[PDB]
Amino acid sequence: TNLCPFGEVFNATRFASVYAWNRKRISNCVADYSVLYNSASFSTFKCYGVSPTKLNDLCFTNVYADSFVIRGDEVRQIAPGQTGKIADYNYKLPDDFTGCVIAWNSNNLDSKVGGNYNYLYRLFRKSNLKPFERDISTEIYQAGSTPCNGVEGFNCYFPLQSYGFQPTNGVGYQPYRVVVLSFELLHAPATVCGP
Amino acid sequence: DIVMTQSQKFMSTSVGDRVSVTCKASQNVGTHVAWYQQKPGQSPKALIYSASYRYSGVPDRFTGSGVGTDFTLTITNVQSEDLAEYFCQQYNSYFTFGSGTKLEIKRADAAPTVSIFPPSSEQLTSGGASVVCFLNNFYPKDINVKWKIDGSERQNGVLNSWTDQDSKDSTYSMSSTLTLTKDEYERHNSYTCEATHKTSTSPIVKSFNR
Amino acid sequence: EVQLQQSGAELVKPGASVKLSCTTSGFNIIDTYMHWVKQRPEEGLEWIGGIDPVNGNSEYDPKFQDKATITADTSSNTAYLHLSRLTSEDTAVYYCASAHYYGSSSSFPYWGQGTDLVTVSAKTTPPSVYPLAPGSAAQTNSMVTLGCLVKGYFPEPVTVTWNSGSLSSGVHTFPAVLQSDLYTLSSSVTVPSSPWPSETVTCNVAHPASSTKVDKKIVPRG
Ligand SMILES: *[C@@H]1O[C@H](CO)[C@@H](O)[C@H](O)[C@H]1NC(C)=O
Repeated sequence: TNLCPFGEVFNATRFASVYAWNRKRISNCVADYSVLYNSASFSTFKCYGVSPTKLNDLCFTNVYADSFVIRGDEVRQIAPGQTGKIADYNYKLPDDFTGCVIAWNSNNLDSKVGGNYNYLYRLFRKSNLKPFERDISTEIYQAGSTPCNGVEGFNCYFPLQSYGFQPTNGVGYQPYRVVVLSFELLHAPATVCGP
Repeated sequence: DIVMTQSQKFMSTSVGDRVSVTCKASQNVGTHVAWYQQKPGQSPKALIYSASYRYSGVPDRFTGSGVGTDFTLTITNVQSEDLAEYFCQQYNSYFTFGSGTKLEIKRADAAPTVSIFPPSSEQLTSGGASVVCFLNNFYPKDINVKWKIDGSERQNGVLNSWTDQDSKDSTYSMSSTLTLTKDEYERHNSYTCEATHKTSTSPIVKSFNR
Repeated sequence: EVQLQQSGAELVKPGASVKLSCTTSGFNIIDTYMHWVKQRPEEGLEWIGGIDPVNGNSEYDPKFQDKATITADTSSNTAYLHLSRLTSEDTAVYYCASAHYYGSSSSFPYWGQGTDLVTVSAKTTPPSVYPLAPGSAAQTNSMVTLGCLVKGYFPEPVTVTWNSGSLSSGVHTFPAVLQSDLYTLSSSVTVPSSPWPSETVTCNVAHPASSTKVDKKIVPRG
């Protein structure tokens, strides 16, 4: 019995900032999705193009698991066809997305009383991300007609900003860990199936 | 090893036309395929990821397609600056690259601009004398240069080098250098470079006297 | 603009070792993988290996594991490629490249400019740079063409720029030719006859394997 290593994804010690979202390739294993869907710890579990109760009856060539941290009010952006700073500049799903979006509140682990500022998001970008594009660039963003010469200043912004998570914040400003499972269905041999 | 095969070594097209570059994987690679552009002298530049996604900033006339073993990079409204070699890559199992497809642009004919240059005084003082002829911005690539010294043809000591197609006007350029010793250079007076190109029955002649 | 800046071309004796560097500007390497790729004219592009700068773990194509070592320094944002006991088969352009994703394999979105490694027992020879002045292509062209002859250097490459790159249009640098173990190339620049010799035109040559440079102003003859 070679189960898919979901634990390595969902219980990873550290989670990426959303701008630097991580992706794991899941192949050649048996996936018991029902353990995930039946887990109450998940505040969000939304599937697209498949039904979550029937996941254990389907086979895919590959599964991808993207993971990162965002704040509560932004979880709604992790869906096809959405707009906003996360959907436009940090993590973009395709319109034809087939998969599941899973999230849970991580205030107890990602907030700290002095405020935790290690988690970052991109606040400025010259164009919207293409689907599954990943931008890790740090160049000063030129908001006006004056070039920035790589220095921050008036209309010249560092493009990444910290969330600032402290446990006292409202739910919409608390940290959420997110895992997005992408189900690849090509017409090649399947390598990830349910039991 | 997964081998990526690009059967086309060269492809030709015109500005404004479209071309499709093919790549075949020896095993199924799904959509773990990328495409890269390499202009002469430069490093590869990324164009496509996941078989069919274009990076931000990449012109929309580049499109990737295919799944499994057969992949295509399509370039529409071809521009002179697209002159480059195009390489596929799979990253499903390790990382392997195709052998590259070089694009050639067809354009209208253009006569060369010819310039001849006597040896530098600095080179002469060191004992050598290279006379240089540039044949710049002509099309098509085929051209002949003939060196003459005091009216008679000279073949030994001549070395020639051609550019790749220019990325702005898609023309070719060529350099021809006649090297000889200082004394030999001082034994004759007339040095001439003559270029014959299909744009004119009469050769293009440029000359100087010491 | 994001740039992966590599160290200069190197001449290396057979059997010796060399270490190449790639410094990133515009992102932190700790957010991705850094890879090295080899290119030769006939054998094409070959992946050597790559590194995870977070944990230091590197992985290699088995053909390269005994002679390549990839390291990284996140504090200076630099990746390194160490090659040992070089042979003529190691003469090649080596590129650094970054990966798209972290956690799994992906394409390479950014590439350095490449570093030519030449393996030979010959010594370095810097070029002689000679100006090419008219030269009786006499006015009246609206345009005038000048050049620089970069003669007798080893190994490749040389870089040629004109007025420190400010004259990039109208420049043609021709491939080098090899004769009796030394390379020669030419570079041409075309400018309006109003600027020259009214304004100065200079070719800037660098020969990274000998750590030499030369500027040569093109002045009217006599
Ligand atoms: C995470 O760890 C807990 C034990 O602390 C375990 O019960 C749970 O199944 C793990 N999650 C996954 C997805 O395996």
